[PDB]
Amino acid sequence: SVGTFSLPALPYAYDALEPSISAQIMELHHSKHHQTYVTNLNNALKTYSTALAANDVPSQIALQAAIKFNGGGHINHSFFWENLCPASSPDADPASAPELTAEIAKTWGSLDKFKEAMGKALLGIQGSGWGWLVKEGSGLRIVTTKDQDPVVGGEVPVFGIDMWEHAYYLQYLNGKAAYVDNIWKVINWKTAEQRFKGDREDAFKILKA
Amino acid sequence: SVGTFSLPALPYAYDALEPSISAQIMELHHSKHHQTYVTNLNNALKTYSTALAANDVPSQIALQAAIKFNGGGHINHSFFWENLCPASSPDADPASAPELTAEIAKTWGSLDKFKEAMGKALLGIQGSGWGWLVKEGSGLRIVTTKDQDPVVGGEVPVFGIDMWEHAYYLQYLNGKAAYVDNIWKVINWKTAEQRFKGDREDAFKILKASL
Amino acid sequence: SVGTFSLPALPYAYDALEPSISAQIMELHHSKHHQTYVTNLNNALKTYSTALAANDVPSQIALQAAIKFNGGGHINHSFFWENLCPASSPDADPASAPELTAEIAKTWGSLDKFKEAMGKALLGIQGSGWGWLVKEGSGLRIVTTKDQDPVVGGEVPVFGIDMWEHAYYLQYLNGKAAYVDNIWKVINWKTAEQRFKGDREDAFKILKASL
Amino acid sequence: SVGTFSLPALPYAYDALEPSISAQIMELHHSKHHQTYVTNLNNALKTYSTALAANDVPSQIALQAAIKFNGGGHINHSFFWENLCPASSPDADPASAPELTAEIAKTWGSLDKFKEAMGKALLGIQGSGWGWLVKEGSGLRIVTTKDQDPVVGGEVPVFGIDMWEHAYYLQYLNGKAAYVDNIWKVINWKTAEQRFKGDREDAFKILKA
Ligand SMILES: [Mn+2]
Ligand SMILES: [Mn+2]
Ligand SMILES: [Mn+2]
Ligand SMILES: [Mn+2]
Repeated sequence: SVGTFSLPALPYAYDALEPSISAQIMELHHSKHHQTYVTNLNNALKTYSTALAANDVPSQIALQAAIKFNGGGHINHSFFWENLCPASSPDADPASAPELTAEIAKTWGSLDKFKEAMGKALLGIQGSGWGWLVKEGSGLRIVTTKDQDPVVGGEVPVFGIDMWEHAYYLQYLNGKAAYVDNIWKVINWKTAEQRFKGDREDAFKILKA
Repeated sequence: SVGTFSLPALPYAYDALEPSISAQIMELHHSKHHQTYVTNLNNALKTYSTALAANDVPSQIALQAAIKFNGGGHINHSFFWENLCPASSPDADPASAPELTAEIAKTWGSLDKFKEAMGKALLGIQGSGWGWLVKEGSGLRIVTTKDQDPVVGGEVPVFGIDMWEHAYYLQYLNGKAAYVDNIWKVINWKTAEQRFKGDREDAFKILKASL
Repeated sequence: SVGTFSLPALPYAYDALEPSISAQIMELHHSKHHQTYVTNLNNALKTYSTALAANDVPSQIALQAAIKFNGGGHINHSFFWENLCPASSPDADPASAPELTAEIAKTWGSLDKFKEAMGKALLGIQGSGWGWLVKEGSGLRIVTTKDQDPVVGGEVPVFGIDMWEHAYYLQYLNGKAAYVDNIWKVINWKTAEQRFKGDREDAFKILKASL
Repeated sequence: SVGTFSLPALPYAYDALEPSISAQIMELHHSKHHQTYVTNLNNALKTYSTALAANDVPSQIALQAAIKFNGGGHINHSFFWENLCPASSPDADPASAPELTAEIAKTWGSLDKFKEAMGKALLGIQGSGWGWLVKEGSGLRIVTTKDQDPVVGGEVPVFGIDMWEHAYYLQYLNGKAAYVDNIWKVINWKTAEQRFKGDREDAFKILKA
């Protein structure tokens, strides 16, 4: 059936990411923002089914913005919750991703240099957007996307970090740098390791729900 | 069924727009460039029907560029043939559009002042694109689009001018100014007048000929 | 000398716009966000003076993003403080703009119909951006810009509304609709009336206070 | 002095690239299109000097489009002529670039696979633009730019291919695929080898003229 998406539950409690991410932000980010992206996606898919059947290409093009923005929001946030875990969990330990860290160290020199290069790209985003570590054929790359544009060009997304203001403003105010340093404590490196070992279809299996 | 578009024939012979536009360019623009947009549009639409049925959102988004580029190219060129006619034809006479030219004169002062602003936007396009005169809830307006992006935002397209290099290069070389000055001779004001009094759905009836 | 901008003070106290906009947001928006745009603008302008003197075209192009983002942020926010006033002030009364409201009513039918179209564009902005009412050679128009892109294309900006999340999130959370409905109470119609009768150079005199 | 650029002469004759590129196209591409980019660049730089002195930021932003478009056109075309040579020259032999081809073969598998991946990106450009082989920190990448956007983000440009319609239409008509296959005969691999061995400042030394 067309447009039958639903909001998946979190793999953890709303306060499980504290003190890195407050329980209020996790509640608003998931139950409000992410829910809205899922809802408007279903409506857009149902409206597109009408235009596609009638061969109304002007209406299909006019609907592309709503599908890209809302579909990407559901895609990016579905990835986001999976690659986040409480700091106490062993998944937050970079040692749980031995093959990923080896390629990371070969590319940027070390894990600390990659976190510096990753952090630099996140703080350099002008406006709303995301920062991603992706997998291209042979090596790795740091890429940024604006608003809710997803990584659907062929690359294998390893993990992403939301730099939208709704993700940190209630706790860090304008201090986005403090939000980046603290989010490294809640990065699920086990999820990042698995996605790095699978192909594109494997990473996009989180979309089942 | 989905993606069943075909190339519509021109309203005239390939040499009817000479000396403004050569017969070689008109044939290549129509039989080659426009045909490719029609063909690849059908392919993109058929692949999307699979993705929409399977609820494959990653595949649907990745196809948007192919649909917008090919669908817009088919739309813009389908408009293009309709709003062009030979200079000798009475449809190329601006007197065939009394309500449009009056509204133009109320907006820019006169038709020649409108031709000055329109030509400036066409020559100011950086790269591939189009120039259009549309009708909004405010009046008339000159808008430009990049590559093959169509005017599907709600405005009613009155007439457009293709500024792609494949539309003039074989005859005017890099002299796009000479291509703009001469294309004023073959502007179908009858089509522009008809579109100016109708709505979006009326103007977009030319797309049905492509089935 | 080049890059000598400073943050201009607000025309009121930080709590003068309550209850529409909280005092905490106004202080952060002004003393933190706007200050960063002013500071980083100066840095970008000083680096460009070196590149322009040395005729370093690669370095000049690479700096355009920093100049547009920081310069536009300083421009938009400088406009923002001027066209906002407390709801109790007589400047927030639409009767202080008889020529603007008459032109608005001729365009959208009434002021309330204009408020409906303006609010729709603000809530329809995907990501960070602004909404503006400008004055062209046609009349008035509602335009939106992304991130901190300013309205420097020729139009005369009448008034704008900041739709960045840092402008309302600490008080209205994700409820941007409530932020738009309440901001209508603090719109300085006196500033909008003054800008509506002047030209681009008159409206852009507020930037001189930043020296 | 501000805006004192001039059109550099070609390293070869107008018919030296035949039969790959006709003498008419080389004459129009260089003496007309490229000359226009240089001329409008100088004017834009002189107008910007006025705005920069008066601290007219709105005028500086409004001039960014003319500087990016015209400055990039002079930059891209200055690179283009240098990495082009007659087919008979030994510089058109890929064996004149042993270190570049070794990295090419390590990335895409072989030279023929890179030419296929490069050719695919060139024909996939929607509208006017360029295709480039660039050098990023450790490895190589195929990137495309629209219109006259230059590669000024930090990467080291190795060589580029113009996919603008003014570069091939007078000879290959709409057959851009035939234009891509034939341009491989006139690729100056010696120029590509040197740029790959130097840094960013070395590649942008061609701008001296
Ligand atoms: Mn988010
Ligand atoms: Mn065309
Ligand atoms: Mn703001
Ligand atoms: Mn070129």
